[PDB]
Amino acid sequence: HKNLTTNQGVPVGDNQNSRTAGHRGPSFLDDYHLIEKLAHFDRERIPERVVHARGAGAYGVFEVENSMEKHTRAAFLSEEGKQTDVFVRFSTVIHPKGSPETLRDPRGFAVKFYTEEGNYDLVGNNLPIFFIRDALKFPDMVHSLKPDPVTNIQDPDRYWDFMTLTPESTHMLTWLFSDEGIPANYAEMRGSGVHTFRWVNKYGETKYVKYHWRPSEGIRNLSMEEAAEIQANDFQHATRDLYDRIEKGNYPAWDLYVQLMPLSDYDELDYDPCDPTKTWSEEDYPLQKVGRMTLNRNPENFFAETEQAAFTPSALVPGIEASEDKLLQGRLFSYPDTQRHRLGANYMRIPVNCPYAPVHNNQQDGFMTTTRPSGHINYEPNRYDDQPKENPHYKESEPVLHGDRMVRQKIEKPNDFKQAGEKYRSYSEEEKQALIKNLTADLKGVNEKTKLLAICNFYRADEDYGQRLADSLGVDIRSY
Amino acid sequence: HKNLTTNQGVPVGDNQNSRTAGHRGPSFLDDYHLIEKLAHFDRERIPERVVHARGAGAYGVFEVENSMEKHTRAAFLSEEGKQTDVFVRFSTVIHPKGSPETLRDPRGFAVKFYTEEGNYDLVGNNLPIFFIRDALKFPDMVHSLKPDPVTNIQDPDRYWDFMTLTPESTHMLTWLFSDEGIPANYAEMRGSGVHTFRWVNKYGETKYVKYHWRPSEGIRNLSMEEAAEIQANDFQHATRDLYDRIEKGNYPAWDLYVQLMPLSDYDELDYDPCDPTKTWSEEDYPLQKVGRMTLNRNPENFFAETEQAAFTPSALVPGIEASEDKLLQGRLFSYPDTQRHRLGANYMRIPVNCPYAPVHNNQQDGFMTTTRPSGHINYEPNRYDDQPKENPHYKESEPVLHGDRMVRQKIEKPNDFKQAGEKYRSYSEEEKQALIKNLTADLKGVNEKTKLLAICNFYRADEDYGQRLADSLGVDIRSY
Amino acid sequence: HKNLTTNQGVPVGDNQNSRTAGHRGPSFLDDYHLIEKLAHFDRERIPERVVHARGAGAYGVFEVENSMEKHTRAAFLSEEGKQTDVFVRFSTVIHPKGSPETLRDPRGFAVKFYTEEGNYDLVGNNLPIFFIRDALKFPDMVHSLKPDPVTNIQDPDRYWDFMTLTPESTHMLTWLFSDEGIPANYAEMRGSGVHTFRWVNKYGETKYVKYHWRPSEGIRNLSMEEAAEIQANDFQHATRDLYDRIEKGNYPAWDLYVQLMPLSDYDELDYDPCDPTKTWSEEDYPLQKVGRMTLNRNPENFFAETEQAAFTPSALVPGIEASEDKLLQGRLFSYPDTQRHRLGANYMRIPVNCPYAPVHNNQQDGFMTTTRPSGHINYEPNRYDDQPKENPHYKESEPVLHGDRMVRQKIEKPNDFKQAGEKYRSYSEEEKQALIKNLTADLKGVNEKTKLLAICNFYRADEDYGQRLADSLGVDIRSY
Amino acid sequence: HKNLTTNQGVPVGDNQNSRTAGHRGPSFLDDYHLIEKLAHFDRERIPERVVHARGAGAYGVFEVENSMEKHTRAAFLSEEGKQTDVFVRFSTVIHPKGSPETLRDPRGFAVKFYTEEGNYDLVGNNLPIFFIRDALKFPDMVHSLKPDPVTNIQDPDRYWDFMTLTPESTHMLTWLFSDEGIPANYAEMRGSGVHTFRWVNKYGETKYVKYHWRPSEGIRNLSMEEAAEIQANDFQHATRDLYDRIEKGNYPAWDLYVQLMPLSDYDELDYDPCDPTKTWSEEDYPLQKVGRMTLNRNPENFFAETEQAAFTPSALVPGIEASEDKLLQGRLFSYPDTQRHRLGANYMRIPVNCPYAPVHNNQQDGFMTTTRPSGHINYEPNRYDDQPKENPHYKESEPVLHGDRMVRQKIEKPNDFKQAGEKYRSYSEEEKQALIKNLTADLKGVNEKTKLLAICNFYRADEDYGQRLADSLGVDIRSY
Ligand code: HEM
Ligand code: HEM
Ligand SMILES: Oc1ccccc1Cl
Ligand SMILES: Oc1ccccc1Cl
Ligand SMILES: Oc1ccccc1Cl
Ligand SMILES: Oc1ccccc1Cl
Ligand SMILES: [Cl-]
Ligand SMILES: [Cl-]
Ligand SMILES: [Cl-]
Ligand SMILES: [Cl-]
Ligand SMILES: [Cl-]
Ligand SMILES: [Cl-]
Ligand code: NA
Ligand code: NA
Repeated sequence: HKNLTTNQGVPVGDNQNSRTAGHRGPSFLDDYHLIEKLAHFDRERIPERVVHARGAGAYGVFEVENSMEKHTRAAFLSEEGKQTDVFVRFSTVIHPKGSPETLRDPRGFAVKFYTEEGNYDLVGNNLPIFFIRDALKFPDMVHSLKPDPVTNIQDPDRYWDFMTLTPESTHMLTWLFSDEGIPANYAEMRGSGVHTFRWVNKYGETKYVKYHWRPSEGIRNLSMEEAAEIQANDFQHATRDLYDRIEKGNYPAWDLYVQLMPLSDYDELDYDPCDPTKTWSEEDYPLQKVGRMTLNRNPENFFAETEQAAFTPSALVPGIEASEDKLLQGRLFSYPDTQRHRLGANYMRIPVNCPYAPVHNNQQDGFMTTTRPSGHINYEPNRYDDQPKENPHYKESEPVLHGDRMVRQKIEKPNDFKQAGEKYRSYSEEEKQALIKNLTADLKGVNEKTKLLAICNFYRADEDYGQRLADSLGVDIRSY
Repeated sequence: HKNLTTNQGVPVGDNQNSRTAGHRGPSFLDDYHLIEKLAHFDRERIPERVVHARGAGAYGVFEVENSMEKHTRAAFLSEEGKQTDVFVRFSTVIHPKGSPETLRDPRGFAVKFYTEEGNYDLVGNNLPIFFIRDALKFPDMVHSLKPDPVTNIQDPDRYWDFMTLTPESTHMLTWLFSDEGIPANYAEMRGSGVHTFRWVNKYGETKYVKYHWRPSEGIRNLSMEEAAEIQANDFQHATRDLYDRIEKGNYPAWDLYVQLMPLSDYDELDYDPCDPTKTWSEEDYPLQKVGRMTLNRNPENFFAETEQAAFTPSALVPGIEASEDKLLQGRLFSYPDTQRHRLGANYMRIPVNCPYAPVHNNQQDGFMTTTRPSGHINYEPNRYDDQPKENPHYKESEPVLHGDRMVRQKIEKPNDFKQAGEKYRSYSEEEKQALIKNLTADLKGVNEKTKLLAICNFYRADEDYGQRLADSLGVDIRSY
Repeated sequence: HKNLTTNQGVPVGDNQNSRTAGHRGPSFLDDYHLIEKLAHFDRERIPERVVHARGAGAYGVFEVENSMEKHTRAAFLSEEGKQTDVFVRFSTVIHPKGSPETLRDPRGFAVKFYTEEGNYDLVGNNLPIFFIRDALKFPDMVHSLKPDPVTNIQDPDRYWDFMTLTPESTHMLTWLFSDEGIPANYAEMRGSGVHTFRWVNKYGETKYVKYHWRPSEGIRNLSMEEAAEIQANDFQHATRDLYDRIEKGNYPAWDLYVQLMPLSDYDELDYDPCDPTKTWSEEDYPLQKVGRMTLNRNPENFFAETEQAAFTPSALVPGIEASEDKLLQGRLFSYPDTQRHRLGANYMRIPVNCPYAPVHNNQQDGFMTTTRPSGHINYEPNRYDDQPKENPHYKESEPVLHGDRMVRQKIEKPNDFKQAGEKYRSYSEEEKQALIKNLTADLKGVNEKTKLLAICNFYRADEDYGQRLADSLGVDIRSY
Repeated sequence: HKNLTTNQGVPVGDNQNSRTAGHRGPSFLDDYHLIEKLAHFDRERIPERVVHARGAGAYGVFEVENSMEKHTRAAFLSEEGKQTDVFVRFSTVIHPKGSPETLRDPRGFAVKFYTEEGNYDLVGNNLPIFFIRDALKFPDMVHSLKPDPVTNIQDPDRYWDFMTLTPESTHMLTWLFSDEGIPANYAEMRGSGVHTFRWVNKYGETKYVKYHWRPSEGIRNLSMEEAAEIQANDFQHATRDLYDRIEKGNYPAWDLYVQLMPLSDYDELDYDPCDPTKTWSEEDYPLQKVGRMTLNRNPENFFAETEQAAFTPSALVPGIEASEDKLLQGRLFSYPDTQRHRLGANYMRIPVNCPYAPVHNNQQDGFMTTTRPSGHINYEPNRYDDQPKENPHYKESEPVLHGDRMVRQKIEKPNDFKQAGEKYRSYSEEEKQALIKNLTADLKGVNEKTKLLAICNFYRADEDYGQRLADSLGVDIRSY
C-alpha cells in the first residue's frame, strides 16, 4: 500500500475534488496538486520522429557464430559465442504516430548493440537499397511522399513527380511495389544495412561490407487486398504482433549475414559499390554468416524506451567505419541533430540510449542535467594524469581520397536502370503481376506527363517491364 | 521564375549534390546549404496535442439571425445580420495524429470567433455531456483511455476500470456507445458547448446558457461494421470529406441554438445545472435560434494554420463568462498552459491565433519574438496618457459565492444515473439494440468484477438497460 | 587513468585534431567526436531566472530547538533536536547572471527543507516586506526596475514612475534605501518569510505565522561608497565569501524565529495582517525561537545544483499553508510555471529538487524521462489495492471565506504610509542621513513631477522624512 | 489613447487587482488576465549566448570607396559609392549577460551586411589572431576560461593550465595581456576578421584575404587600474557609451581595409597563412582601403534585435568563401547549430536576421511558423517551371585539395613562438611594461609548474620577454 503524492513527495489528501468556494463554487488558484497534475499532463508529449514516427521496440541478444576478426577488429564480433545485448526498433516511414501499419512503405530495422567498446547502431530498413544517393535530396523526397501540406493527405501525383524526375529511384521502386512493400508484420521481414560500410581489421586493412538480416520466421508480405482487410480490423497489427510473440515466449530471430568486397573492385564494376541505389551480386559476393539476433524482452514503458530511443548511423565502433556513400554521409549528421531537438541536448543520458561502456568526457550542462556531475576539470589538455585522456589505440582509419577538388558533382557510373531490370527479371511471373498491379493502382490517377515518364523509366530498366505497365495503364507507347 | 535560396537569401547553385572530395568522396563540413536544409528538416515537428491530436480545420462566417442583447452584451451577437469570421477545428480524441477517423470517440468541435472585442473560443464536442465533472480527474480518465503505456494499444479493461469506478460517467457512455460514437464524418455531426456558461447583459443581469450546433447536413453515424468498411480503405476519410466539400463549393453549415436558464432555477432541479454530466430539458428550456455558421474556405497550410491553432474555453469576451462548472474551471487553465509548451510562449502571435481586435499590453520578449516591439514603457501604472490603460467599462461580473469555506468536496445532487436512464428510454428499439451490441463488444473481454460493476451502473440507470446488457454478456445477475 | 570517450562510450583517439583532407585541408562531415562535442557545447545554456538570476547556493542542516507541535503539525518541527537537511540559494534580484553583487536590491533567501512529509520551500528575501500586495502588478514592477528595454540600462526614472504611482511601495522603499539595500555579503544578512502564512495544528486550529532568520554573523551593510570600492575589484564578492566561509569550516548560521497571531486579531488592527507591505509589531507579537540552520557544504556542481535549483512558495507541507495574501497567491502559480519553462516539465527529477520522501503518482512522460518507469496502471481510481491511493489524513484545512462575491478590489485598510513613518522614526540619525543620501542620489535625475510625487509619499509617511528629502533634492514644497 | 488588452484582444477592466473571494480572500483560478500575464512574464527569458553573452548592438551603413570586383564578385563591393545596411553587435566573451564591460577579454565585432545577394556575416573580434587553430579545442579553451564549474568564479590556474599546454596560444596572449585586453569602449577599438578567407572573382580566380577595421575614433585601451576605477561606478560603460554616442549624433565609424595574398605564397612563408594564430606582414601584404562603415541608429528593442541577433561565419555570399582554416571550419557549423537551440528552428525569420534579398525554398514548419506559408509544392525536382530552381550561376569555387587521405593531424609549420616574439619587440617600452605587469598579476597565484611552463613559452617567443616575466614573478630560471 502506497500514498499517492505530489512531485514534492507530499501525500495527496484528495485526488478527486478540486479546491473550490464551497461544494459547488469556482476553483481556487491555491490547489497545488491540481495545477501540478494538469501542468504535467499538459507537457507529456514530445515531437514525433520526422520520419519513421510509427514504430515498436524490443530488447534481445546478438550471438556471434563466426568471428569476423579477419575482416574487422570490432569487439562485439571478435569471438565465437560472444553475446551482446541489443535494443531494436521497427517502424514504418512516412505517416505520423498513430498511423496504420498496413500501408506501403519501407520498414525501419534499427539495431542498437551495447558493446564493450561503445554503442553501435546499425540503422537499417527491410529493403536493401534506397530511392536517392545523396542526402541533399532527402527533405525533397520526404516532402513529396508526406501528406500534401495543404490537404494532409498523401498524394501519388506529388511523390511520382519527384520520383520520375529522380530516375535513380527506379531500382527502389521496383522492390517497393512488389508485395514486399507491405510486410505482414515486423517479424516476418527482411533487414538490410543498405549502405556499404568499411570494415577495418587489426592490420588496418579495409574491406567494403554490406549487412543482411534473415528472419527465422521467413519473409511474408501482404497483397493490397490483404492489407486492406487487416486495416479494417487493426491499425496497429505489427506493433501488437511483435509484443505478443515476445509475451508468449515465441521470440523472433534473424541471422546476420555480410557480403565483403575489396576496395580495389571499384574500378572494374559498372556501378559505384557505394551507390546505395545498388545491391552487390550474391553470386559474386556471397553471403557469409555472422551470427543470430533473438528478441526476447518487451520494454517496461513504451514512451521512456521506444519513443525516446535514439539511433544514429554515426554511432560507429572501432573496426566499423562509414563509407563515402553520400547518402550515408548526410545521415551521420542528421540523426543526432534531430535527436538533440526531439529529445534534448542530453538525450544520450536517457537509459535506453546509454552505453554499457564507460562514458568520461569534458562536456557539461544542458537542459535536464540529472547525472550528479562533480569536479573542477572540464577541459583538456590539463595537468592531471587521472583525468580522461585521448587513447591513440582507438584511432580510425585514414581512407584514401581519389578527388582533387571540393566538388558538387554526381558520382560516375550512376547506371540508373540496369539493376532495376535485373530485379524485374528475377521476379516470378506471379511477382511480376503483383508488381505491375501495384504500380498501376498507384499511377493510374497521376498527371499524364509524369505517368509517361514513369513508364519510360521502367521501360529503360526492362522493355517487358515498361510495356506491361503501359498496357495495364492503357498508355500506347508505340510512337516512342 | 524564381531562385531557390538559402534562408540567408543566397541563391543555391546546386540543390542536387552535396559538397564532396571529388565526385565520389566523403562529404565536407563546409556545405552550408546541406546543413541548413537538413537542420531545418530535422526540426519540422512540434509536439502533437495531448488529446484531440487528429483533426482538420476550415475557415468560415457566422451570421446572426436573432440578436441576443437582451441576454448578453457580447458584441458579435448584438445585431441581426452581423457577420463574424471563424476558424474551426474538428477532431477525434484519444489516438495520435495519424490515427484513423473511423474509431469510436467524441469528436471535437472547436470554434474561434474573431470578434471586434477579442477572440472568443467555443471549445465544444459533438456530444453534449462529459464523462467526469471535475478537472482533477482528467489526466486519469485520459490515461485510462489512451494506449496502454507498456503495449501502445488501447485496452477496454483499463478504461472500463476507470469508468466503472467513476459512475458519473454513466450518462456519457450511454451516448458514446450509441452509433453516434462514430460520426460518419465531421459535417454530418452535432455540436455542443457541453458546459453551462454565464451570459451577462448590459444591465449586469446573468443567465445560465447552453450552446448547440445543428448540422444543415443532418446527423449521420456509422455502425461498427460500416466504420470497419471505411477503415479498410481510408484512415483519414473525415479530413478528406471536409476538405472536398469545401473545395467543390458544398459548404457545410450549422445553426446555433441556445437554452437559457435563470440562476434561481438551481433549487427547482434534482441535478446541478452546472454538472457537465447533465443536459437540460428542451421542453423546459427550449432551443432558441441565434444564427448560422458556414464553413467555406480551406486553409493554405495545414501545419501553420490547423496544427498550430490554439483554442481555449478561457478565451471569453465581454458578456460571456465561465460558470462554476468544476470541469470547465480546470480547462480555463489547461489549454493556454499546454499551448505555451506545444507552440511557444508567443503562440498568440501565430497568424491563425491572432485577434482581429487590437492588442496592446506590457508583455514582452519570449522565444521567437517576431513582432518588432518598440518604446521605453513596458509597465503600468505609468505617467503617460497615451500608453495603454485599463478600461473599467470592460469589467466582468461578480458572481455570488454560496460557500463560506475553501473545500474539496463533490457537488450536492450528483444524481449519477437518472438522466442516463432517461436517455436510454428515449432511444428507439433499433438504437437500443445498437447500444447494447456496441457495449457488449467492448465489455466482453474485461475483468469480470469490472464487467459486473458496469452492468450494475447501467442497471441503476434503467433496469431493462442493465438486464439486456447482462443477458447479452451472459452475466447472471439474479442473485442481486 | 581513464579514457576520454564520446557519449556513445567509444574511446577518443584524438581530442586535438579535426578530421581533414590532408594535414591542412578543409574539414570532413564524418567527424562524430567533433560534431557531438561542439553540438553539446552549443547547447550548454538554459534560460536564467526571470528574476534573482544572480545567486549562490549551499547545503546544510536545520535543527529544532523548540518543538512547534502546539501550533503546527509540520513533521520537521515536531520535536527538539530534530534535524532536517536543507538547500539554500541566496541572490540579488534585478540584473542578469554575471551582474555585480554590490548593487542595491533585496536579497533572496530561499530555503528548501527535505522533510519526511515532502519538500518544504520557504522562499524568502532579507527584507521583511514587499513593494506591492497583489501579484497582478509583479510584471509591471519588474519591468520598471529592469534595464530599459531600449538601452539595456536600468533607469531610475522608470522605476520611480511606477513606485510613485504605487504608494503601497512606500514602506519597502524606506527599508531598501537604508544601507541594508546593499548587504555586505549573504552571510551577514537578515532573512524573512515576508508573507503571513497559516500554521495548522493536529486539532485543526489555525494561527497566522511570520518567519524571521537572524544571522549568527550579525547584520552588516555597505554604504554606497563602500559598495563602489568592492565593485571596483570583485563583481562576485558575496558568492566568493559564501563559498570560502564554508570551504574554511567557518559555517554561517541563522536562527529561525516566528511570530504567531490569532486569526481573530484581523479585525482590531489598523492594517491587514496579510498585506505583505506590513510588518507585525515585535512588542505585540514577540519573536519565538524555533531552531537553527547551519550551512556547511558547497555543491559539487554549480550548474547542476545551484543554477537548476527550483524553489516555490507553493511547496508547502502538512501543517503549513498559504495565507490569503494576494501577492503570495500569485507566487503559488508563477514559480512552478516558470520552472517548467526554465528547466523542463520534469524539473522535479533534477537531483537537487528531488524529495527525500517517496514520490508515487500517475503522472508520466515529458521531455527527458530518465526515471525508468514501469507498470500498466497510470490512472486512479483503479481496482488495484497496491497502487497509490489518496490518504485523507493529509487533507489541508478549510479556511473560512469572508467574501460573498468574486471581485477585483483592493484590500480594506491599505494604510500605505503609517508603518513607513514608524520605520523612518526608528532609524538612528546616522541611518536617517544615509537613507536621505541614498534616496537623493537615486531621485536627483528623475522627471520633476515624479520626483515631487515621491517626496509627497515620503512626506505622508513622516513630515521630517519628506522635508529632509525635499531640501536635499532642492525641491521647494511650500505651495503644498 | 489605447486600451490595455489581453493577447486575445479583450480590453482589460482592471490591471491592478487579482480576482478574489471578496476584497481580502484567496485568488480564483478563473482570472485569465492574471494567468496570461504571469505566464508570459514567466517565459520572457531565453538562453544567453554560450560565449559573448554580454554585448550591444547598432545599425548603420557600409559604403564602398574602392570597388573590389578585380578580386571578388561580391555584389556589395562591386561599385564605388555602393551602400549596404549593416547590423553590428559588439561584446565581451567569457562572463554571462550582466557581467562588467571592464574585464579583460577579446571583444566581439560582428557585422551583418544586408546585401542584394544575401546576408553576409563577418564575425570578427578586435584582436587579429586567436588562441587555438582547430575547432575541436574550442570547448576545452572556453571551459578553462569560464568560471570554475564548482565555484562560479573564473580561475587563472585553470585557463593557464590549458594555455600553457597549448603553446600555439602564445601569440594571442601576447596581445591580450597588453592593455588592448581591455578596450576603453566599443567605439575606440580595432576590428579584425581574424581568419583568412577566400575571395573569388568572376573569372574564378582566388585570393586569400584578411579584413581589418580601423576606428575613426582611434584605438584606446585601459590599464588595470583605469578599468577598476570605471568598474566601481559602471558595469555597463561600453554599452552606455555606444548608445549615447549614437543618440547624440556622434556616430562611430570604421574604415575597412583588406590584405590580399596569392594562394601560391603558401610555400614562400615560414608559417601557414591559414593558421589563425598568425598575422600577415603589412609590409609584404599592404592594407588596401575598401570603404567605411558608420553606425547611426540604435535598435528599437534590445531583446528583439540585439539579444536575438544571429551571426555566422558560414553566412557567406557569392565571391566570398571560407578558407581551409580548421578553426574557421568548425565555426561554420557551430553558430547556426547553437542558434537553432538559442532562438528556435525558425530564427532566420526573426526580423533582424532576415535578408533583404528574397528567400524561396522548400523548407517548412518548425516551432513558431509565423510566415503564412502556402502552396502544394515543397519538393524539388518538380514539374513546375515557376517553382524555385537552383541557379548554377551561383556555384561556389572548387578549392584544390593537397591531401590524399582523411587525417587527424596538425598543420605543418605551426611555428608557435616566432610571431609572438615579433609582437613583443614591436611594443614600446611602456607597452612592454604594461604587458609584463598584466601577466604577472594573472600568473602570480597559479600552480608553480604551470607558471614555469608559461615563462618558458614566452621565453621561446623572446628571451627578454621571458626573463622580464620571470624576474617580475620572482622565478629563478638560471639553470634552464
Ligand atoms: C539522407 C538520407 C536519410 C536521412 C537524411 C534520414 C533522416 C532520418 C531522420 C532525421 C530520422 C529521425 C531520427 C530520430 O528522430 O531519431 C530518421 C529515422 C529513421 N531512418 Fe532515416 N534518413 C535517411 C535515409 C534512411 C535510410 C537509407 C534508412 C535505412 C537504410 C533509414 C532508416 C531510418 C530508420 C529505421 C529510422 C527510425 C529509427 C528509429 O526507429 O528510431 N533512413 N531518418
Ligand atoms: C478537465 C477536463 C478537460 C481537460 C483538462 C482538457 C484538456 C485539454 C487539453 C490540454 C487539450 C489540448 C489543447 C492543445 O494542445 O492546444 C484539449 C483538447 C481539446 N479538448 Fe479538452 N479537456 C477537458 C475536457 C473537454 C471537454 C469537456 C471538451 C468539450 C466540451 C473538450 C474538447 C476538447 C477539444 C475539442 C480539444 C481540441 C481543440 C482543437 O481542435 O485544437 N475537452 N483538452
Ligand atoms: O516511398 C513510398 C512509400 C509508399 C508509397 C509509395 C512510395 Cl514511392
Ligand atoms: O471514451 C471512449 C472513447 C472510445 C471508446 C470508449 C470510450 Cl469510454
Ligand atoms: O450488483 C448488481 C449487478 C448488476 C445488476 C444489478 C445489481 Cl444490484
Ligand atoms: O626550459 C626553460 C624554462 C623556462 C625558461 C627558459 C627555458 Cl630554456
Ligand atoms: Cl570532451
Ligand atoms: Cl512551458
Ligand atoms: Cl500587461
Ligand atoms: Cl497523479
Ligand atoms: Cl536544437
Ligand atoms: Cl530547400
Ligand atoms: Na433584435
Ligand atoms: Na516541545
